[PDB]
Order: sequence, then structure tokens, then C-alpha cells
Amino acid sequence: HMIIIKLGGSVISFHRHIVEQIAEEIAQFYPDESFILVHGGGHPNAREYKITEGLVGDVDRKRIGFSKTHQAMLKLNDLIIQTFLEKGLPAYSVSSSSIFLLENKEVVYGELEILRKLLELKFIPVLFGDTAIALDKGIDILSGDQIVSYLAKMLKPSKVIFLMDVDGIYDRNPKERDAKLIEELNVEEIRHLLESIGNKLREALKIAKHSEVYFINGKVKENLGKAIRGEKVGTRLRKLE
Amino acid sequence: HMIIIKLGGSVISDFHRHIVEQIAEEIAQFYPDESFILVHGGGSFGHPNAREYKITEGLVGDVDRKRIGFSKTHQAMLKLNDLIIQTFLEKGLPAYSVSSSSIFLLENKEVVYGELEILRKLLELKFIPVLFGDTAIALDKGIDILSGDQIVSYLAKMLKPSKVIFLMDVDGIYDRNPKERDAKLIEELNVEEIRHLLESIGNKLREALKIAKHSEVYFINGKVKENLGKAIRGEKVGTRLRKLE
Ligand SMILES: Nc1ncnc2c1ncn2[C@@H]1O[C@H](COP(=O)(O)OP(=O)(O)O)[C@@H](O)[C@H]1O
Ligand SMILES: Nc1ncnc2c1ncn2[C@@H]1O[C@H](COP(=O)(O)OP(=O)(O)O)[C@@H](O)[C@H]1O
Ligand SMILES: O=P(O)(O)OCC=C1CCCC1
Ligand SMILES: O=P(O)(O)OCC=C1CCCC1
Repeated sequence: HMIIIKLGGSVISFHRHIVEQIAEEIAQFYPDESFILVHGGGHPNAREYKITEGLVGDVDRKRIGFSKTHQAMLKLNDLIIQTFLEKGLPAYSVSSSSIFLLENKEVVYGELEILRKLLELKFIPVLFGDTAIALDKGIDILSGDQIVSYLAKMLKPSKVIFLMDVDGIYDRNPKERDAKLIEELNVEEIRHLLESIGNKLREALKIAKHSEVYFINGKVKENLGKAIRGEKVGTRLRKLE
Repeated sequence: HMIIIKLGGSVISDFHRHIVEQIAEEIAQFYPDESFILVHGGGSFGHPNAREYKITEGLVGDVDRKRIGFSKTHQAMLKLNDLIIQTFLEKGLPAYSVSSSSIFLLENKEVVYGELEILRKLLELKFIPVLFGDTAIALDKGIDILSGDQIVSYLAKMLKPSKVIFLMDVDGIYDRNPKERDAKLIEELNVEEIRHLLESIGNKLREALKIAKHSEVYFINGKVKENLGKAIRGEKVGTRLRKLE
């Protein structure tokens, strides 16, 4: 009984009111429910220093920007952590680039014993999309979707909840005209959509092999509780069989 | 051919940006031909929160308040870590933060579980990882305070550095409390003297005994710049504890 919740980069950006709403919803299940939290950037230094290119060209500048981008990520992570703390929840920050190693944007080495111990002692670990050491490229950007995929394979949570700007995975483009919400997502529908973001839809296809997946609107407070309890909300991709 | 520098808690803070710039300049005199790990203690940041929430008592009594204070102490340590790293970055050195509580587990104040591959890759790619004394999960009492001395001890037995350099408020180890008007600095430390001093701080001397099995140890004054380079070059400075045999 453990639930991973991924906060998109756009729902938290700082949007303290929505973080307070997520914390109040999580408080309805703590501590009779283990929770892991992952959030994203809200990004400037990563593009400015070309982290995804790797350790090539001006390597000294890339190492400085690698650290600067990590320090910025820690500052935003602190904003989220403090908000959770004044709401009574023991959120504890875990540095992603301290426990993960990348190859081809994917985690190929991980340390998970501290996360396990944090959950066992009724803590709420909070990771973030981060800069990360890459075996193939020296340095790379580890996205939140990759952390969630690796955690899903290893810790096998009961479900993974994506908080997005829209109500879920839509038929056409969400901000279009005649777009319908896919309340029940199956794998063939996912492959239907990937031919015509697709990155997290691919990660969702991987995660579904291990856990139930929800795509919900993180701006509506009650959606998080509806997804945690299993009620109808947004888009739901059941565990594969 | 790797050096572990420990930055005493009352050296870097009680924040002294000037001496941190001094340590950065000294280190930049040897980077990148030499690889460094830095461990800094809680200055005026981590202690006022740890003793306020009594982290060393473990997960006992008001466990909910201790969990909050556990987190608040880690966040303050991360703020101090950011000041030290930003200072190192502006000096052109690629310092990178490693969260101690993300990779270590404690029991009886000692690390009994650790992850060191990310540290290894950081050193391999010419980064300077910066760890800190931190709150930590303890297998016996739930939560505890992981001292930078114990971090360096675990890193010494594991990575076997060429030397370990403690930056302190004093010139090194003395015959007694340096506050006494008659107190002399020990230039060459040995196990007999360490046991002599311990029978009457002490934690740093016990860890130094364990560390000396794998690395040569230096105790120097961290507020005098040229002292660090002297210890890195193996010159005569402060107190030296040679590798055991
Ligand atoms: N068919 C679709 N269904 C839902 N959202 C879509 C679709 N096509 C494009 N999008 C948009 O793609 C974006 C992906 O969000 P993204 O920035 O990847 O989240 P994160 O911050 O977690 O990386 C969403 O904001 C959404 O508006
Ligand atoms: N024989 C001795 N040699 C050196 N320092 C001593 C001795 N006896 C007592 N001390 C004192 O113990 C202190 C050790 O500080 P310490 O607790 O190691 O700092 P931190 O915990 O921040 O690393 C020194 O400031 C020094 O004044
Ligand atoms: O969770 P996301 O948004 O997929 O990845 C996180 C993105 C960044 C960019 C700089 C540091 C972290
Ligand atoms: O690193 P030091 O000074 O040896 O040990 C003390 C460390 C901390 C970190 C949070 C509270 C106290």
C-alpha cells in the first residue's frame, strides 16, 4: 500500500495555494498510506548551460551550470517541502542525483534503501527532476517521469498519479475544439495517439506493467483524493494483465 | 591520490564567507590534478534546530514533532550547503551537493549502510562532491544526527583517500585544552598520545584512530589559508597523524 504522486512542472509554477491543496488531500490518508512525491523544474539553467548535450565542448562551464541547476532545484524543492511542513506532513527531501545514475535518459543505477526506510518510519519522501550523472554522456537531465518509472519498477506502488494542467489524456489536442476525455485509457489507445507529451505517455505504458496510473487535473483539490481512493476522475490506465 | 577535507562546524560558520573563499582558493591551487571530497559541519544552521527538536533522542515522545523538526533541520543544512557551494562555484570550482541523508543509514551513531557509486562517478568526472553533517535515518532509534566525522570515517574505510585533513578552530591537537595557559601543540600524533588524551574533541580523536588505518590524517587551523596547501603537499603544519602500521 504505497502511492507515487508526480506534480507537473506547470501546476507548481511558485503556486503555493495548489501545493497547500495537495498537502491537505494527502493528510486525509497519512499515515495509513505511504506516499512518494516527485516534482519538476519551474529549467532556465538547464537550457542555458545545455546540460542535455553532455560533457562536451566547454566542459568547465557545463560542470558549473550542472551544479547551479542542482542548487536551483534544491531551492524550489525547499519551497514545496516547507509548505508541506506547515501543513503537518513530514515531507523529507531526497536528492535525485545522489541516488540515481543515467544512461540514455533512463535510470540504470539506483539506491532505494533510504527511500524504503523513510516510508517505513512514516515519512513522506519528496524527490525532484534533477540534473544527474550519465554513464554514456557525463552529465544529463533526469526528468521526473524517468524517476517515477524506475521507482514503479522497483517499489511497485499500488498506483501512480500524474497531476497535470488539463483533466487528463484527451482525444485530440486538449486546447482545441472537439476533444473528448479518455476516462478509461488502454494501451492500444496510447499507441493510437503516439503515431499522430508522448514522453510521459511512453513512461505510462511502462509503469502500467506494475501499477495503476491516473492522469488528473492537479488544480482541482478533490481530484487527488478521488484518484487515491479509486473513484472516477480524469483518465485511468489500469494495471496490465 | 584523493584527499578528503573536513570543514569544522565552527570554522565555516561561527557564515564566514571569507574563509570559505580562502579554502576554495587553496583547493583551486591543486584542482584538477587532485580529487577532493568536502564534508562541512553544521554551523549556525543545523545545531539550533537539532537540539531544539532533540533529534539525538530518537523517534520517542512527540514523534510527529520530531519528524517535522527532522525535516526542518535537513532544510537548514541544505541552505548552509548552498552558501558553501555557491562560494565554491564563483571561484570556478565545480562543487556539487550530495545529500548525506540520501545515501547513509545509521546505527549507534555510525554509518552501517552507504551508497558510494554516485560519489565515485562525481570524482571520476572531475567534480568536487560536498557532503555535510546531517539528520539521518537510524536503524535503532529511527532518527539521529549523522556527524561529519562519521561521514569521513565511513568514506575513509570505503574510498581509502590519500589523506584526510580536518580544518579546526585551533592549530591542531594540543597537550590539553588549549584554554590552559600552559598548552603545547602536538606536531606528530601517535596512538599512545591519543589514548592518553582520551582517558580524561574525543569523538574526533576516536574517528581519527579508525581513519588512520587507511589514510594519513592532518589537524590544521582552517582560518589560515596557506595551511591547507601545506597539508595537501605533505609539508609540516598543525598536527600530523601518520598512517598506522
Ligand atoms: N492528447 C493529449 N492529452 C492530454 N494532454 C496533452 C495532449 N497533447 C498534448 N498535451 C499537453 O502536453 C502537456 C504535457 O505536460 P508536461 O509539461 O510534459 O508535464 P510535466 O511537467 O510533468 O513534464 C500537457 O500540459 C498537455 O496540455
Ligand atoms: N588537546 C586538544 N587539542 C585540540 N583541541 C582541543 C584539545 N582539547 C580540547 N580541545 C577543544 O575541542 C574542540 C574540538 O572541536 P570539535 O568538537 O571537533 O568541533 P566540530 O564538532 O565542529 O568539528 C576544539 O575547538 C578545542 O578548543
Ligand atoms: O519532471 P519533469 O519536468 O519531466 O523534469 C524536470 C526538468 C528539469 C529541468 C532542469 C532541472 C529539472
Ligand atoms: O558535522 P559536525 O559538526 O561534526 O556534527 C554535527 C552536524 C549537524 C548537522 C545538523 C545538526 C548537527
